[PDB]
Amino acid sequence: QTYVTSQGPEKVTSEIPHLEAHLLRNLDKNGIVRLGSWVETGDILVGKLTPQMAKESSYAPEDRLLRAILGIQVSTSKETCLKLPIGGRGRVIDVRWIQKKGGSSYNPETIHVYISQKREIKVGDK
Amino acid sequence: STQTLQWKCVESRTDSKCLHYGRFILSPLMKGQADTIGIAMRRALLGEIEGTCITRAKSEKIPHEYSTILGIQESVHEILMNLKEIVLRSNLYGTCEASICVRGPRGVTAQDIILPPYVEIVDNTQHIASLTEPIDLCIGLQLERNRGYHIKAPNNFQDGSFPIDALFMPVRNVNHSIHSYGNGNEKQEILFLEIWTNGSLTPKEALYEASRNLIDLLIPFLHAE
Repeated sequence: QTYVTSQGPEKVTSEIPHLEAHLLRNLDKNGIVRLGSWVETGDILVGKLTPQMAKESSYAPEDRLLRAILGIQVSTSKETCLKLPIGGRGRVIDVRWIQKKGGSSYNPETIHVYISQKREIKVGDK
Repeated sequence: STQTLQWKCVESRTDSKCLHYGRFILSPLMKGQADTIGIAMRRALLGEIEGTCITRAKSEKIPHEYSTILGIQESVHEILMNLKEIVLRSNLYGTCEASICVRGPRGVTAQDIILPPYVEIVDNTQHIASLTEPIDLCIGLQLERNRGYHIKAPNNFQDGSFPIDALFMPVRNVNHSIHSYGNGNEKQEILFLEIWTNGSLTPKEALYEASRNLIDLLIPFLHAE
């Protein structure tokens, strides 16, 4: 799901700063992986650029050293995405994207991803 | 001095196009030979002969395996499952390509496949697809000749290239028996063999290939070192 923080309502995007492009190979232009992708473990399903504070003061000195010595840019967006956990591999069979409609003017969008998996019978099954 | 080793085929029925049966007999085998021959031949027939089959199927305008197509009663996964049972023949090591491009309300069988020059189908009525409405259906396939059961990765996506873990089993079943000959003082025995194949090969050919693969395997020892 998405939330409406102080800075912004966790904008959805198809690109994330300083994220490996290989981890976004299956990400569609809208920001949600499309059907048929053989998503593996650790691959991003839905990635929303949650607006992080411009908190250079709160950043750890190690992070500042890494960003200054190696030239890594300083961004104000938290790394927020639906990374696939250990296991749970498979082929995306269905994607759903909905929002809210009520008294509130803001519409937090919820995304459902259905990952199927054809599991055989192996050592350890019952 | 007494008799000479003879072997012959005593029965051969063609139950169906893709199912053949054959029983064989051997003659005056002395002790111990029959058991060795029977067990070695059974193991070789069950796990040494190689048979070609379809390994990868590529379809046009299909999102994933568990998807439906308008005008087709069979789901895509059902089509893969039905396609794994097609039986083929070849004798050359290496992968080849094939295609099937058929029109609409026809009813698609195994005779609608397009094959390389050195590959032929054995049955020609195996159901592979059923069509109801006019839609142009085009599917590409890959054929391979390996030994035993092999499992492949889902790599090489393209639009969709579903890999079927084809089983390379040309011999359906094997049985044997070791009887007694009653040759007075000398103990002889009669050996019967029994082979069921799936039509990719035939008995007296699966036996030939199975003997030759074994005599392959036993060979390094003859050379010195």
